[PDB]
Amino acid sequence: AMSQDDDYLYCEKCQNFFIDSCPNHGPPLFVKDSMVDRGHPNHSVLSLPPGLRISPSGIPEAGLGVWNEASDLPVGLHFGPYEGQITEDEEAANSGYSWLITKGRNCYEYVDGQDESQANWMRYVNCARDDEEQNLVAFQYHRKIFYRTCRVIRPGCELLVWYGDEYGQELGI
Amino acid sequence: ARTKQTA
Ligand SMILES: Nc1ncnc2c1ncn2[C@@H]1O[C@H](CSCC[C@H](N)C(=O)O)[C@@H](O)[C@H]1O
Ligand SMILES: [Zn+2]
Repeated sequence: AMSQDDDYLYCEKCQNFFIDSCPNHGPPLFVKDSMVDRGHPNHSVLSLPPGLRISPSGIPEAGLGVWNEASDLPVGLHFGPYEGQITEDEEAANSGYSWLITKGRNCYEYVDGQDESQANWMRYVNCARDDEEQNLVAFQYHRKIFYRTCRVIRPGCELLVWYGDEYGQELGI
Repeated sequence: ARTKQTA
């Protein structure tokens, strides 16, 4: 099903899956991470795109988060890939910084962003607790994870993504 | 169980 296929992107506005472009809205804008030498100790922070900022989360006791600063982020903006250490080790399942990547056919990997020198800024994106504060949707594409904006994000708003139902229960949501 | 998962 196009719904479940890695090769396809999805247009929020149209509900269309496509390979290159939505026929109505054109190709999606992927925002690049900033350049940082591989393995840099502050790699995850320094990889942050211009216009955003890592600062304490607005969620109580949630540590750091990612805020939008420069200007309105439109719907359908794409971020990623989520970087980290790829592994099947199940202690990665518990870092709290891992996304499951489905390789299809009851087999999977983890991309673990726990190590800041290996991860990118997306490790700092916190979990939405309600659909009203969620402005990012995580999804798998080309065997990797990306976040796309599912509403307009104004300056001064925290970016917030949904972690999946299992981790959400763990967070008390 | 702190594993982020897609739909
Ligand atoms: N909705 C929420 N409520 C409470 N804590 C949250 C949260 N979303 C994310 N967190 C916190 O962030 C962790 C996921 S990693 C996200 C980055 C983290 N806040 C940091 O400072 O590096 C979770 O283990 C949890 O401690
Ligand atoms: Zn469209």
